[PDB]
Amino acid sequence: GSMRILMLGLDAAGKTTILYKLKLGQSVTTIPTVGFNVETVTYKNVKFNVWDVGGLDKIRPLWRHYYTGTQGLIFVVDCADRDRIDEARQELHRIINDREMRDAIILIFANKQDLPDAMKPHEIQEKLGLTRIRDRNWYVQPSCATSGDGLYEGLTWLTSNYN
Amino acid sequence: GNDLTHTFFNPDREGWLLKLGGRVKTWKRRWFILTDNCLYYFEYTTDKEPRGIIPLENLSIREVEDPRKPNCFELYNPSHKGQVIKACKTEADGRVVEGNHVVYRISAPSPEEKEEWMKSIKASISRDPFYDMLATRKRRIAN
Ligand SMILES: Nc1nc2c(ncn2[C@@H]2O[C@H](COP(=O)(O)OP(=O)(O)OP(=O)(O)O)[C@@H](O)[C@H]2O)c(=O)[nH]1
Ligand SMILES: O=P(O)(O)O[C@H]1[C@H](O)[C@@H](OP(=O)(O)O)[C@H](OP(=O)(O)O)[C@@H](OP(=O)(O)O)[C@H]1O
Ligand SMILES: [K+]
Ligand SMILES: [Mg+2]
Repeated sequence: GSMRILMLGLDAAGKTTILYKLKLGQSVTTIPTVGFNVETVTYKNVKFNVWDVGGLDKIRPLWRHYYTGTQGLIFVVDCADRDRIDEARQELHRIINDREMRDAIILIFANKQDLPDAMKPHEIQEKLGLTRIRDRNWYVQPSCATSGDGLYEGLTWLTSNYN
Repeated sequence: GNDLTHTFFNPDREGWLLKLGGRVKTWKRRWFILTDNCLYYFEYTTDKEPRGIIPLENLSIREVEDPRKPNCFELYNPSHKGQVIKACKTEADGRVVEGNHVVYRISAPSPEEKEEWMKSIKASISRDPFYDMLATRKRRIAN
């Protein structure tokens, strides 16, 4: 099996940490991504070609560049960052409403669940305005990228739902 | 298409260069834009999306002599000789794919512009052990 994945989200959400936890089986100390990282990960008979694009302000107008061919979107959110959750919501909907992204299944990593008072999956579902969207295939997976909690579960969802 | 040009606003340097291909060693005239630690290149100045993107992570610059093109330099990784440089380029259908380069050989139209580009690119390299860490760990388990 094969799946092209685009992984997006605000800067500091946990995207690169997730990528290399999956690719290298270990939590690494990251630095902000100036462009992108790309890795192919084999998981339970599916090869995921994962494009992790930098989430800094200045880079976001370039996100659209990476849409073509995307079969699954992974959108990573920092669940402890209530100051920027509405910003994350705005970005997510811009992505999924794009003509090139209409067919993509949507995995949300509700990341940093280890942190005190971090938003739970049900809160993330509300705050990202996913409840309205009833014509798309989406799922909110709680995760802690640094321990690995929830990551395999997310990849399992992608395989189960990709048609 | 999409106009992505806010990405390239107020760059460090821009200009026309000739560049050598990766696997297929052909020369192409490209408009380059250096900004925010990335080297972008385009087919035409009127393009609103890049042909190629080269994140400037732990790369170095060397002057080289070329038998046919003048004012040449190469982008390369000094720590991992022979290893593919991270980059992406756009295929005919618009799909972004990984680059195949172990070096980027580039020709400038004058020695002055060569010097300008080398100085600018060197100043814009993101240097950090993180990149070497990733390459080393990846290579240890690659199958
Ligand atoms: N507490 C906690 N910190 C995390 C978790 N996941 C990632 N981080 C940390 O959050 C910071 C940013 O993580 P990155 O993976 O670099 O975030 P990013 O989305 O790649 O950011 P950009 O490269 O700018 O797009 C790092 O210091 C990570 O160690 C998590 O689950 N819990
Ligand atoms: O145009 P033709 O003669 O077919 O050869 C192409 C161009 O040189 C491409 O440059 P550009 O992308 O500027 O059009 C290059 O991609 P790079 O941009 O990665 O250098 C390709 O490298 P390989 O795909 O490595 O062969 C090469 O096959
Ligand atoms: K594209
Ligand atoms: Mg990153």
